[PDB]
Amino acid sequence: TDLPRPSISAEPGTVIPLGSHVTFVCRGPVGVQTFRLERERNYLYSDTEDVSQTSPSESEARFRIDSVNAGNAGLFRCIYYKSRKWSEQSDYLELVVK
Amino acid sequence: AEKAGAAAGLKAGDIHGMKIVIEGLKALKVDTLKSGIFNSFVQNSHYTEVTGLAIAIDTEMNEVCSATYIGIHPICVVREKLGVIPKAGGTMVKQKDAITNVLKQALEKATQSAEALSETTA
Ligand SMILES: [Pt+2]
Repeated sequence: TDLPRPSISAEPGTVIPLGSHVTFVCRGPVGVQTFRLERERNYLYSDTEDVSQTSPSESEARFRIDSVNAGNAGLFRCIYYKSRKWSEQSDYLELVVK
Repeated sequence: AEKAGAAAGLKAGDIHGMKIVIEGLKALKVDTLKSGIFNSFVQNSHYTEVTGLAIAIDTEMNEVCSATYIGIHPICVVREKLGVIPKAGGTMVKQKDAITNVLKQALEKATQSAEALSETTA
């Protein structure tokens, strides 16, 4: 039941102009029950229970903001909850607003 | 004479049972929410409705402490005390359940403190 390290990516990019949308993608193994997007301060997070099977071995969740402002910029990382235990956290991603 | 004593004891026990739990709510910083739930509870009394206050506290906190939110809000720090920040390999712990355990501690605090001053007056 060791849970693999998840990963974060940002679509369409790491750098977004003010007012545009961006989407954080958390990917992990199959069967994750909850995904959590976290900022640098651990107490600021979003949980979601919609996970989509991308692959027979992977699953993913999406957190979108419809338009950025300078308060959205910072470090972001994921954790997932599957099979009675929380996972390890992913590496940080920095999204910057222009 | 007995009636008036029971009524005065009920009044004293209500007013005193609420103060300890207002300490409880401002420990959670129900103070900083701009909905105004805190001020509303203090104006309307009815202290043992505190578990009611619980569910709104969750909804609002979820909205204002999300990774999406624009700006920083003082209430978010209280989550660490609630225990909803997870160590790797730990159980999930639901925020609403932690909030209800905080204010159940507050409410049984209040009831057994009010039971003494109900009997004290008479
Ligand atoms: Pt859960």
